[PDB]
Amino acid sequence: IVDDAVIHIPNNADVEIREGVGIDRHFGTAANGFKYSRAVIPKGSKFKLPLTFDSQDDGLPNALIQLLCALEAGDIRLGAAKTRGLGRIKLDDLKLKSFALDKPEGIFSALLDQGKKLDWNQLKANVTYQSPPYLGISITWNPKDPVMVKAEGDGLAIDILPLVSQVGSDVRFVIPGSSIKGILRTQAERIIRTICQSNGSEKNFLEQLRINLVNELFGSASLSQKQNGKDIDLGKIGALAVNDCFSSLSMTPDQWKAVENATEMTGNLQPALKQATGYPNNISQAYKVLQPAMHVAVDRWTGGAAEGMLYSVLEPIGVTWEPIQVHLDIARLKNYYHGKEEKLKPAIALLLLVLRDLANKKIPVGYGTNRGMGTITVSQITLNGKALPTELEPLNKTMTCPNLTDLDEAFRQDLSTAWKEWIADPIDLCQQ
Amino acid sequence: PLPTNHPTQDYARLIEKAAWREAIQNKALALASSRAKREEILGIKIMGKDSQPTMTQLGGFRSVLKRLHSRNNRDIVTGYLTALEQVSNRKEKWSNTSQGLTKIRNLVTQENLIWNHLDIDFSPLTITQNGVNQLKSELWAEAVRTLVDAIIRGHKRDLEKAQEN
RNA sequence: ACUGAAACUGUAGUAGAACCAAUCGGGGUCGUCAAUA
RNA sequence: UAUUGACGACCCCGAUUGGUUCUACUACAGUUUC
Ligand SMILES: [Mg+2]
Ligand SMILES: [Mg+2]
Repeated sequence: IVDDAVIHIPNNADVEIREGVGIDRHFGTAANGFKYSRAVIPKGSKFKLPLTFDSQDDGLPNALIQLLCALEAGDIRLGAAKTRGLGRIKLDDLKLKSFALDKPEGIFSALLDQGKKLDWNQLKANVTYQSPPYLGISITWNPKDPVMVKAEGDGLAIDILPLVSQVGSDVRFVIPGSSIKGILRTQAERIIRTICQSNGSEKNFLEQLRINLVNELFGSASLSQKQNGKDIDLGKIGALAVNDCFSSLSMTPDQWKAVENATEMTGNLQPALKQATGYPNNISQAYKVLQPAMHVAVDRWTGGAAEGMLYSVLEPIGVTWEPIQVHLDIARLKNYYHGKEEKLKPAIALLLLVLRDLANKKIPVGYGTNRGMGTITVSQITLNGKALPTELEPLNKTMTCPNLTDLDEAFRQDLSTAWKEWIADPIDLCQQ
Repeated sequence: PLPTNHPTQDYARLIEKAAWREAIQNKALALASSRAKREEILGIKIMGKDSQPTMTQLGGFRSVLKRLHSRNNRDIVTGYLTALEQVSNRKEKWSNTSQGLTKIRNLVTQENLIWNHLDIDFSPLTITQNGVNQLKSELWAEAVRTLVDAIIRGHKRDLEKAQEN
């Protein structure tokens, strides 16, 4: 039995709105109609685990013990957008109360005594937690040009401000997993379409997205089709999920509200940024973290500046960022391929080619990528899979060469072979 | 009505807000459907293929109105309008509207005005004594956001028709 | 020339899959203004 | 007919997409009384 549980949002925190856009794969710009926004419960919100179990046998089912171990491990995701940042939950303070409802001493305990405590650690000792196959990818990176995602709307002293999110007591700058997923997907598709020389220009955006291997890695929209008199769904969830990436720097919620509500770039903005950057008495260090920039459009006949075309950006030139977490669900792919681990190698080959470009500055991130922002240096990719099949076991590695040369040449040469064999015939690899 | 001391008065209040919210949403849909009303309420209008102001100017205002959670946030929206009104090129973007910047200033700063435009008979929608005055003060900011949201949507999807001629 | 009794509208089902808050813009630069005697 | 005589800053964001597509109920129990 699972009850409803009310969510208690942290103190002063409130429901956040996340903006979303779909970027046309041909023009590189927002697709028409593909603008949306999502309310989200902020990170660190709590709710009660409300389970009851009515045992007809003695003891407790081991699968139900594995479930509680999985919750404590944080392996369960809840709600929407699970591949695009949202939904991870972890259990704390697990408590087990047993009522022996089969007996008078137990039935009155249910009515009066509030039950018999069990030590969870004693059950937690009698089982080995079997985590399913996955490949965790941790990319360690720093911004080479200021990296930001733009806030939802224009500011006062500063028009373009970074997106931030609540993370408990403090706000942090955030790059949503939606944004990191979307840049990775775009490069993955460009690689596939390049190999096939398949043009993207005549397709609308929902058809542009729908191409081979990426349909399994990044996932596809639900879409019923009577494909062969048989009726089939084209939709499948992404086997690849991405987390929101937060800044190492943090500010109290009011400290950032002082930045959002500054009105003079040389006036009351300067105290606010000195506060938030952590150099309340040293602006020349404050502006090595967040630096206001001014821009003009210059009229082509007169010079000077075009009437009205003056704007400013709060560039997070020096915000340091935590390592990006990508989680690849090897079990979910292997289910799509009806078990055949031979079929993983083209999908794994694609993913490693995407990561090769990320480390070679070929995938810029966030706002203004063509306009002085968004280029990242990758220092290290750590590949850490659990229960990988033995022929993929060489993935468990920490890589620092951008060109993957830290993966075994025999393994890189094996992946290249399965990849080349797919290039020679790019079938729908999950078609049994 | 329920007496003010009545124990279920807290539960009745949950039911009323639900009946009010849906009434406001439905009425806001109807009022956006007609171009004379969008012009009455916000001054916005369509002139040939052109939109007054541009949809970008409506979108900019709307993004600020998202911050109007409470009456004490009306400082935020009136602050935006004064800064707009102070920049000559931006103020003139809203010329050829029917007084649009004053109409927005009024809608946000006159607490009675949203309810007169919605013009809903709330008597069938309330059961708590003193419910009408309380719910009006509580739902004010939400009604303003709902009506402005509806009007701009209805405007844009009529603009698409004049565009596509 | 006698009220039928007894009986949970319940059981199983994740509002979810796909979706980049994004595209463009040198913090730039020279002659105007007033009308008469 | 062609003189009179020296001052002065400006722009402050602009345009646009604002939801799109799929699933819309599916299995049942239809009277019970060894
Ligand atoms: Mg300004
Ligand atoms: Mg500006």
